[PDB]
Amino acid sequence: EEKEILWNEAKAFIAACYQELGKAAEVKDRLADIKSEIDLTGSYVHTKEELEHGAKMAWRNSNRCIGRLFWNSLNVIDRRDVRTKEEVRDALFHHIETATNNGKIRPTITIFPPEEKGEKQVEIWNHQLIRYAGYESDGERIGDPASCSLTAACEELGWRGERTDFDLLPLIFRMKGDEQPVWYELPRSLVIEVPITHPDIEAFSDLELKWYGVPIISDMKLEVGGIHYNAAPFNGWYMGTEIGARNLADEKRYDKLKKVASVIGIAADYNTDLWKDQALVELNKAVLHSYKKQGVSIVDHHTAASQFKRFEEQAEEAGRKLTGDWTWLIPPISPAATHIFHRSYDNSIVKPNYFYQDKPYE
Amino acid sequence: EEKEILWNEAKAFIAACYQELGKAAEVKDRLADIKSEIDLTGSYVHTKEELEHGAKMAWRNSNRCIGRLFWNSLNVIDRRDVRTKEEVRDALFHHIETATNNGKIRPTITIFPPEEKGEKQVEIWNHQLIRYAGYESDGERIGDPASCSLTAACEELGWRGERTDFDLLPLIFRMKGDEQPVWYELPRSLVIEVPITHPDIEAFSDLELKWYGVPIISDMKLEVGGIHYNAAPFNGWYMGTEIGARNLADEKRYDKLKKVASVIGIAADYNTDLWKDQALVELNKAVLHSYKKQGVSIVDHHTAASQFKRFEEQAEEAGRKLTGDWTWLIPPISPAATHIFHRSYDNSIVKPNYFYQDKPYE
Ligand code: HEM
Ligand code: HEM
Ligand SMILES: Nc1ccc2ccc(CCNCCc3cccc(F)c3)cc2n1
Ligand SMILES: Nc1ccc2ccc(CCNCCc3cccc(F)c3)cc2n1
Ligand SMILES: C[C@H](O)[C@H](O)[C@H]1CNc2nc(N)[nH]c(=O)c2N1
Ligand SMILES: C[C@H](O)[C@H](O)[C@H]1CNc2nc(N)[nH]c(=O)c2N1
Ligand SMILES: [Cl-]
Ligand SMILES: [Cl-]
Repeated sequence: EEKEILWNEAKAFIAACYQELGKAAEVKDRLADIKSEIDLTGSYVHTKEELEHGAKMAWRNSNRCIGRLFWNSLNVIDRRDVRTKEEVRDALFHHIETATNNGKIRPTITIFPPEEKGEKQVEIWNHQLIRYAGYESDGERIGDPASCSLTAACEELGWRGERTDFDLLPLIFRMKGDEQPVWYELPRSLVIEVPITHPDIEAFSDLELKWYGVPIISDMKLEVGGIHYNAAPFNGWYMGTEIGARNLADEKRYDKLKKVASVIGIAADYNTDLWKDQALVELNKAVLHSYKKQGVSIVDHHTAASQFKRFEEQAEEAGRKLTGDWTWLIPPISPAATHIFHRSYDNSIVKPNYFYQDKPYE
Repeated sequence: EEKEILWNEAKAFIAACYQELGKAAEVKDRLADIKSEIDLTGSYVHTKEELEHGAKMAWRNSNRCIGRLFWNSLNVIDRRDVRTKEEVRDALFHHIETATNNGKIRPTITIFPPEEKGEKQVEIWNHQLIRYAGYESDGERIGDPASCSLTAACEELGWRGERTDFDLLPLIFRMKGDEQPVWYELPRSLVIEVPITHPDIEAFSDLELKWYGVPIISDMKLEVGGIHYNAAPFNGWYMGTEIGARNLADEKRYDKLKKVASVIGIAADYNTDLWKDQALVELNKAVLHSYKKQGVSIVDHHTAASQFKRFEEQAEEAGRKLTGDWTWLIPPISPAATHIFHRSYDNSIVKPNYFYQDKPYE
């Protein structure tokens, strides 16, 4: 009965994948092999080529992602061979190093062994491989509030954060058969961070803001042809607004706009002064300037949207339907200055794709 | 068969309206009267109380409107008595005067006789009662491009614009029985305009921008209990972003951001400088400042969103379902700085409501 769902997903993915790779004549034989393998084993194993193209298709199909123009150049690392926690750890360290690439970020995914009977082989607890801790007790808020529950779970396991506003969380994951996850402190030499300064307001450095170089999302499930790769961290480079208009700006995150207004020398008293808007613009200029000055890849929302327009044009030319989530594609500052705001998108879900999955803590 | 649809809409509206007005015991008798009236005449006539509350309910139910907190104070002018084009003209002139109210804008609707057999009694061609003309010929663009087709239709009728960037279109409407609409130049004494200046950048006035004081939307159909009031112009006061982030900023409108960047002294060369964002913020500050300085009502998007939060809270307390269109409620600048961006809304259509209808020209 589950062999049923699997086989159907397999037929659809292999046909599509092989068409795209110019291997259409190999489909019959490959599906025959797949069919025996499911019958006998309950599952099937992707070839390296299928897995690579599958991860790339999954990015291409991610409705909420504005960065999809570059789907075909995703660097896919096949780590289906790992069996021990040390191998998982070192694969994760390697992903950070190779993705970071001295600042010239390479969009990369590392793919771990997939679920078997819906049994995870490896279960990653981090939201991103590099992320700051958050604390709150006695009204006192420190660090990143979005990290509060994982931070508390880490401190249940014997880790202790220094309680700066920018503590790096350890890697934390659980192996099949183990009751508890293990954790490993990140080697600081692997983690690039960028201090936030402003191109012409010298006092901006008084805020002592920084952010990390590479967002490596590690809690989503990659699904390809019926196979569920629950552990498959991936990364791009940041779009500036993610950091300047959300991470550093949201009231439920670092909540810095009032402090930004003060250092740029404007009053934060009247809604009609649009001081939040002005502060947002200067904070976002600072983030882009700072990443560029440090030689870490980043894209601004205008350039990103113009890349996405090319992705739309490419989809049409290739004869593929385009799907998108308008509510996530529009950037959180000046959305009406992008073409995205002025058209609509079909939010249908197409596989292969990346999906949310339940948190193992909380 | 149409008596069927009408009667059903009537039952639902009268029951709801009368509950809200504390008149629930009068429903049976009123519906009885309505039922005879439909049988004998094919339609029914709203009482002044029903029409007033109906227009207010229609505003309350307008999913795309952020200004709905004030739905219950709408000033409803009943002009179902008009029969001649001079009466229509003078009703429209009066609406402008009373809505404008020397700058202290009163949200107002003037309701004209409704459709009969789906036959319009009065057909208004203007999109808004006050709006600028637009022209394009030989690559030359003048005025408001969104007004190009109505401008051309007006010039078919013997009107001629001066071809400034801010020509006021005449009122234009057609009476039942007439083959062509008539047009009337707006008396300039009735129309408040606001020159756009900046609170601290003196050169901003070099752009010679202005906008009109009151948006009076005149091409939507009000539907109340099965009755179709196709001619029922209404107005609020502006939210600043409508003017500063869209009318004056959109590339397909006045397209002023490059000129704004120049007068505020920033380069418009690099996407990473966020010059469009900075220009948008200063243009939007200027619009709010200018309206305030002239004593014409206006609201900024932050205050508007906080009013809308109160509307949401009021709906819950009153036990009413809330409906909304997230894609229109978020403002076009700093949307993530409003609570609207961070929740979702049910976009279901509830009547009474305002609806689009087909243009009579083009
Ligand atoms: C190359 C640079 C990239 C840029 C600039 C980019 C940009 C973005 C942005 C701005 C978002 C919205 C995030 C948010 O608001 O939380 C996003 C969402 C997303 N991106 Fe990309 N992206 C890139 C690469 C990638 C890659 C390599 C993948 C996967 C292979 C990916 C998959 C996704 C997915 C799945 C989401 C949606 C996440 C969710 O629903 O929570 N992106 N992207
Ligand atoms: C009192 C001040 C008001 C403010 C500040 C306000 C604000 C707004 C804004 C900003 C929009 C979006 C417009 C756009 O992007 O084109 C809007 C839409 C709308 N408003 Fe309001 N509004 C107000 C009063 C009213 C009144 C009095 C009515 C009717 C009685 C009304 C009915 C609507 C409708 C129907 C729409 C949607 C129009 C469409 O779909 O094209 N509003 N409002
Ligand atoms: N620049 C990029 C590249 C790839 C990305 C891939 C995924 C994402 C989504 C990250 N945010 C998901 C929503 C979320 C989850 C958990 C906490 C939050 F604050 C927000 C962002 C990306 N940004
Ligand atoms: N401030 C207000 C108050 C009431 C309003 C009622 C309705 C509207 C919608 C006006 N715009 C409709 C969309 C449209 C139509 C025609 C040309 C355009 F450029 C845009 C705006 C309002 N703004
Ligand atoms: C409620 C709302 O739809 C939702 O919280 C979204 C809106 N659009 C977004 N878009 C992006 N890119 N990221 C987000 O976190 C959100 N939040
Ligand atoms: C395509 C897109 O959904 C659409 O053009 C909308 C987006 N949201 C909007 N929201 C408002 N308030 N006004 C508009 O004109 C638009 N344009
Ligand atoms: Cl992030
Ligand atoms: Cl307008």
